Amino acid sequence: MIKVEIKPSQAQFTTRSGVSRQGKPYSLNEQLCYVDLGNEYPVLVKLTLDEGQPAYAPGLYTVHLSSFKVGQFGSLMIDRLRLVPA
Amino acid sequence: MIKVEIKPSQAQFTTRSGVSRQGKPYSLNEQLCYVDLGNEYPVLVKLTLDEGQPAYAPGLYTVHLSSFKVGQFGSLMIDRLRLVPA
Repeated sequence: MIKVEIKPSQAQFTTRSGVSRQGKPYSLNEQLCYVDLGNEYPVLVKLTLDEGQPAYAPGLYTVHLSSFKVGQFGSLMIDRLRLVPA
Repeated sequence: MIKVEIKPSQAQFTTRSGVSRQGKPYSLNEQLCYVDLGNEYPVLVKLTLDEGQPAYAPGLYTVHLSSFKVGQFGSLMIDRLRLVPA
């Protein structure tokens, strides 16, 4: 299990916006977190939230299986990092 | 934890080869496996092995932390799926 932490300073999201190729509006909500990759300190990672989801509250989390998909070359990839409480 | 299984029929690797942009030879060893992504059946996934590593033997495995890296846009990505015995 991957340990992910939302620090107190990371409790909000920001929103970026634009227009798709054929005219549709979009909005993306982004939140920061720390992921422990086994180095001397955790590293900073950007999360893009799913539609209608609030920012994750401060605390400890692990990664949900729905984060993964098989990519177009047949290898496993991360689609979007989706979290669940630890 | 991600459940990965090497079936008896997947106990070997194949090798692809070529030459890099500035003349260096390379060889890549590839092995297949099944990864349970929570659908009705596990899905087929291609693994690229690291230099000097044998094919994983048949059995159950989970994913090592070294599989992950922060990508050039700041989000988490899979570098290469690296496995450890379950």
